[PDB]
Amino acid sequence: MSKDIKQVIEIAKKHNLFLKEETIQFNESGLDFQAVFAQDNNGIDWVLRLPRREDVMPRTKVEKQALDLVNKYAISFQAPNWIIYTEELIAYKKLDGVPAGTIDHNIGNYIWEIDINNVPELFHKSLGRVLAELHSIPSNKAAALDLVVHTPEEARMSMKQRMDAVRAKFGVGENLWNRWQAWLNDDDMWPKKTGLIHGDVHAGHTMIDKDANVTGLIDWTEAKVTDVSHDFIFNYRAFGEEGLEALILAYKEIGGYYWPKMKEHIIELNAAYPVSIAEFALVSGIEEYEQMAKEALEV
Ligand SMILES: CC[C@H]1OC(=O)[C@H](C)[C@@H](O[C@H]2C[C@@](C)(OC)[C@@H](O)[C@H](C)O2)[C@H](C)[C@@H](O[C@@H]2O[C@H](C)C[C@H](N(C)C)[C@H]2O)[C@](C)(O)C[C@@H](C)C(=O)[C@H](C)[C@@H](O)[C@]1(C)O
Ligand SMILES: [Ca+2]
Repeated sequence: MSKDIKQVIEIAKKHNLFLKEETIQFNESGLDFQAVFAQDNNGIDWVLRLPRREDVMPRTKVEKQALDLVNKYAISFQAPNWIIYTEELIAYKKLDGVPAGTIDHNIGNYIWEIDINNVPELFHKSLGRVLAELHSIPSNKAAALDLVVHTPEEARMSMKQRMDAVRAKFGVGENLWNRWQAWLNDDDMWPKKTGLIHGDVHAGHTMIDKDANVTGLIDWTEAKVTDVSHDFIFNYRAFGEEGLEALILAYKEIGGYYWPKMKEHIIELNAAYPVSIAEFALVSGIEEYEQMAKEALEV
């Protein structure tokens, strides 16, 4: 730990980031990297990723391309800007604010920084602005993007394929499968546009100020150009229909792509949540996710 602190200091030093030793904090980490918070010698807070795996550049290429787009175009919110980006260290200045909530992974619950029983309307207004700006970034103007890019029909066929693959692996309850298929087959419910999405929008990744304005988004690994609807699912799951409606309203009124069955579509996408849990179970090998998936698939 003194060894680990000493190592952090040394790695940062080699990238000309000079840290106050007493401020170094090691955070909950997965297998890709160790997450660290530290303050530099000018009093500025930083976020570091210490790599735990080889091939950092290929594995971070998509996330970095997404961040490059957001930093190039977006002004209504902050995103990580990897001023230090090498195989040995990724580091960026910490975004302002705090997460709206963080997941306690043992009860399976958010620890909220807002009042869940009286959600500030500015959360929805600000997130609506943020998402409308994000989703209208002209990703097509990049010369060489490696993000997944879907047309509207490609986004629908992607879901169709993902569902078939989960069914083949785990099975799916009959009623749930029929619901998914009815959704896939309802032409008019599907969006007729796609856009650049964050892909992991939830309270842990939405940085808020003291008034619950969303001022920043972190953790862009799931970014891609596809159905914008994924970025609305958190509002529904956390806040119910009221929170979903408030976000849709804010988004629509500031100019975001809106279609008549948008709410209905997002609710059907929410019903397809088990697809994501099943995929995560398969790729992570974490038994608890396999169990959660099988329960959610109604098998
Ligand atoms: C309401 C309260 C619940 O929160 C959600 O429903 C939100 C809104 C999910 O996002 C929703 C919405 C959405 C879009 O992600 C933001 C979607 O992809 C996922 C599947 O479900 C989250 C965050 C999911 O995480 C995401 O799961 C992905 C499989 C990978 C992703 N990430 C590491 C790449 C990761 O953040 C996931 C699975 O529910 C986390 C596990 C821990 C839970 O089961 C916990 C206990 C949740 O049930 C919850 C706290 O109770
Ligand atoms: Ca209330």
